[PDB]
Amino acid sequence: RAHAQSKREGRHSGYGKRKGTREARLPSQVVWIRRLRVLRRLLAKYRDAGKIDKHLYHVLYKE
Amino acid sequence: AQRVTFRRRNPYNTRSNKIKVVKTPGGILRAQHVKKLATRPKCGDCGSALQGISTLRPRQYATVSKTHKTVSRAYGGSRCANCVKERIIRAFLIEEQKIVKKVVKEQTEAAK
Amino acid sequence: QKIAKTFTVDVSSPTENGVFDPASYAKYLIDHIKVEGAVGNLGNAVTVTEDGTVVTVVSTAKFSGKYLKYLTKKYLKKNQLRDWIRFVSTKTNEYRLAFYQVTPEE
Amino acid sequence: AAQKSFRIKQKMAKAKKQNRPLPQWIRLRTNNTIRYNAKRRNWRRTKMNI
Amino acid sequence: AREITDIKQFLELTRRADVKTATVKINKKLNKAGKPFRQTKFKVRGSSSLYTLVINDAGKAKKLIQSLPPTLKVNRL
RNA sequence: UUCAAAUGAGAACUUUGAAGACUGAAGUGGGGAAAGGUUCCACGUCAACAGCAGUUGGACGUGGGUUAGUCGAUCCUAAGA
RNA sequence: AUAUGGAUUCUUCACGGUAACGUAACUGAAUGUGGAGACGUCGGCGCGAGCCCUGGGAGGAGUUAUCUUUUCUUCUUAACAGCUUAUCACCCCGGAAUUGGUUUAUCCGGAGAUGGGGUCUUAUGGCUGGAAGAGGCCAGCACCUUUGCUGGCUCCGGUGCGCUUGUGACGGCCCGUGAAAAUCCACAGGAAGGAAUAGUUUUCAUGCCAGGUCGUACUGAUAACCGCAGCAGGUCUCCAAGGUGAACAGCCUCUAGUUGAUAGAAUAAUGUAGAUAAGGGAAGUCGGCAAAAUAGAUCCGUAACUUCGGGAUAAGGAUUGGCUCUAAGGGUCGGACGAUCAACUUAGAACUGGUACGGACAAGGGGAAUCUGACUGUCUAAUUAAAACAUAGCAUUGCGAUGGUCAGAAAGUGAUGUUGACGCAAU
Ligand SMILES: [Mg+2]
Ligand SMILES: [Mg+2]
Ligand SMILES: [Mg+2]
Ligand SMILES: [Mg+2]
Ligand SMILES: [Mg+2]
Ligand SMILES: [Mg+2]
Ligand SMILES: [Mg+2]
Ligand SMILES: [Mg+2]
Ligand SMILES: [Mg+2]
Ligand SMILES: [Mg+2]
Ligand SMILES: [Mg+2]
Ligand SMILES: [Mg+2]
Ligand SMILES: [Mg+2]
Ligand SMILES: [Mg+2]
Ligand SMILES: [Mg+2]
Ligand SMILES: [Mg+2]
Ligand SMILES: [Mg+2]
Ligand SMILES: [Mg+2]
Ligand SMILES: [Mg+2]
Ligand SMILES: [Zn+2]
Repeated sequence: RAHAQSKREGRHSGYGKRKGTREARLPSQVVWIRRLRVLRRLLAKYRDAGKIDKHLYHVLYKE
Repeated sequence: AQRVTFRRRNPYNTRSNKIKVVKTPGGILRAQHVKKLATRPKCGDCGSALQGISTLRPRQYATVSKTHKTVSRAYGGSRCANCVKERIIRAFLIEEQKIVKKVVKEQTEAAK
Repeated sequence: QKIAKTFTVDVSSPTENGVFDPASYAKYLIDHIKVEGAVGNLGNAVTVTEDGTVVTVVSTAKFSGKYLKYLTKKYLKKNQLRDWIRFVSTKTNEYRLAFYQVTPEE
Repeated sequence: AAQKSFRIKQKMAKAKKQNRPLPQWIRLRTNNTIRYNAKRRNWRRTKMNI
Repeated sequence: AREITDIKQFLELTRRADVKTATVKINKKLNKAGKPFRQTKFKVRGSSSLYTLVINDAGKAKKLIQSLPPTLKVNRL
């Protein structure tokens, strides 16, 4: 528990402690899925609330 | 941390030997054998799953009432609503066309 | 929220056998009960009283029977009674001090 | 095997009943020449071969 | 096991021909995480299923116990 | 691997307690298939066997123990016969 | 086998809903038809269950030289039954370019999208019955009792690219498209039978009776099998905790299980197994045989050649601890933002120890060339793993069934052949 608390505070996470690759430690696909879901959730919320119209929503969805 | 065993003498991971872990009122984990899941009945014309029909293993259909195995329509059960509608339309239109063709053939025989 | 909780401890058997001091035990509880992470911060929060057979702790700020048992066992270890006297519960929030099983010498 | 056939189990039962030394009163009979069980079988010495 | 909620249905079940035994069980429970209260379960032993009627009113439960048929064999507690 | 006690004519090797270690969940754990056939368990017990020992044992002697409408076989067919 | 209740009928074999379809029921012989049984592999995504991690409280145990509101541990809920619960799919209204909806993955719509309202499968989950009376954790009774008995608590949460496993909608792949049958249900059809003071309906509920034979102990292996043995060999499969760490690796630990293998005393030479070594660095040897050196991760950078796909981790360089901080990356509710909750990734900056920072474990040496076989693959079990064999590609030959290539003693015999030149057969 003490080591986990230190890691949550940010310790023991340097290059001398990393032994797997960056992809093995955290998948870039997982990161991308999180980010794209966040973007689509925000766009849908704005369109449903009326802060943007549907044409702008479509363009921003494509982007 | 509690590990479980098969409750039958089949030791292999076959399709009929599937288990899940369940906690008993005795406070312990135990294996529980799961039957193979049932498949929804399909339409005889298009092959899609039939709406309103219960999904059971084939022997289990003998234990339920006729409500769970039919719907209140012609071909209810065996065929779906869209296919029944299409065959009704086809029957009526083809019969009308047969009457038309018979009248036309009689007129052509008379004129010829 | 801050509903007052009362814990009672019965020291009657060790007190009557004459190997225990209820006043010393109450003073130890007063000195060592922690509030919000510090000792001696019992201001209008925790009250500890004793009358020779019963020690009563009335608290409104984060006190539990587990903590009371922990402090009583610390006091028993400090007075070297940990191997002979234990902290038992009779009902909810009422406890007693009992001697361990001893066979007569004969 | 645990799931065995009745023929196998019957042969096993006969072998179990045969598994014994001599009765002591055999040795006391007149002109007795049998002094031990020469056909005794043990599970770890001679296999029954079904 | 089945649970019943209709009192007339429970009385009919108690007077059914195959029914011989009933059980009265008392539980101590809490209503909306408040004061303690007394719950009574009447369990009629049928041939195929066991029927349970749950009553949260002590007075109504006592009245139903009084209204139980006399030939029915009742096991209390 | 070690200490003490018990049993015993006899204890490095049996039993219990006290210690130090190991397998480290892809186990030295818990179940099964094939195969074995009573090896399971209790009581008694040491001639032979356990490449030392043995009071111990999968050894020797006498017994006890395997309960199904729902777990399997039984039924179906596969390559085939 | 059967009776009662329920349901249906004088409009005889039910009503409701526009519809998808619903129900406690709601006759059905021949015959035909359909469905289920019934099905590959891989990849990501969603959901569930068990496990993992964690908070409050009520109990028990341990530590207490000093400290720690402390460390560990119990707080559980089966089959079955009722109500309810869904991705997909479908129905009604409506009529779309300023094309919109939408998945991590780009598909869908005048053959009717978006939108609103509905219908269904019940994997699965929730509540209740089962069921607290069980089980678990504690406390208190008399005793030689091989005998009995009393009290309490068993509650409320949180979290995730977690592990295992089940499942759903999908996507990729094939000159490979990845069982049968017993069995069950339904539909189409209507031979027929059935009511007025009386009928019908045992696919609705309840009630009654019955279920034979054989197997069932145990081991499943460094001692229960095979190997002439209680033989370091061989022998199919299920479950599976915590830390470090990319990880079922190595190392340490909890549950469980062992502590077995002839022992005691000394420490000569020579061995078997494992290490270190000044200066030189292959001078050794047929031969760098063997050892040593390298090694994780991050960043900079990487040639000839080439079938343009590779070569490649080419080569060659820099870094890695601890501590104290900073910045960025979200969810749920409300009308420029506010309240609340939570996880592990990355980057940067000070300080600090150092002879060492992938501190044990773990873990490529690299390069310039020649011959040779395209590659992946296969064989001399028990001396040869290769340049040998196979392979895809290429080429030749025979055959149109009264046939080609083969088989059988024969036969009203057989393989290719459930075949037909984009085929089979011989090379
Ligand atoms: Mg990873
Ligand atoms: Mg990618
Ligand atoms: Mg080891
Ligand atoms: Mg270890
Ligand atoms: Mg010997
Ligand atoms: Mg034994
Ligand atoms: Mg014996
Ligand atoms: Mg058994
Ligand atoms: Mg076993
Ligand atoms: Mg053998
Ligand atoms: Mg042999
Ligand atoms: Mg040197
Ligand atoms: Mg030289
Ligand atoms: Mg030389
Ligand atoms: Mg190269
Ligand atoms: Mg080759
Ligand atoms: Mg060889
Ligand atoms: Mg070789
Ligand atoms: Mg070749
Ligand atoms: Zn259809």
